Amino acid sequence: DEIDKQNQVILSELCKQQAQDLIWAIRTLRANFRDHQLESSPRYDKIEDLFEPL
Amino acid sequence: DEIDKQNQVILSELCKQQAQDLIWAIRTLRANFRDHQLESSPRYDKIEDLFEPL
Repeated sequence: DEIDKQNQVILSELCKQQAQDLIWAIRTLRANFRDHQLESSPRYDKIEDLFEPL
Repeated sequence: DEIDKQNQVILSELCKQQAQDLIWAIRTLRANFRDHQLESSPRYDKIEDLFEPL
């Protein structure tokens, strides 16, 4: 109801989300992605190849 | 004042410290200590050699 007033409300919820330190984030990703691995069961059947280009 | 009753009070404060997941802790230490380094300024003199055996 009153759809046009929802652009502002959805905007107000998108603007609340927290900041991310990009230097901690990339140094953490780089360090923890160097070795650590997902295990070769059937649950993880194709997942490890989404994370190989990254 | 009333010193002997302080054994229990100091004991009650030591027993409140939080638990530490040892698998997250060691995998984090190992990963983030593989490359990352301290500066070679004058403040950080002789510090980096405390962290070489570790």
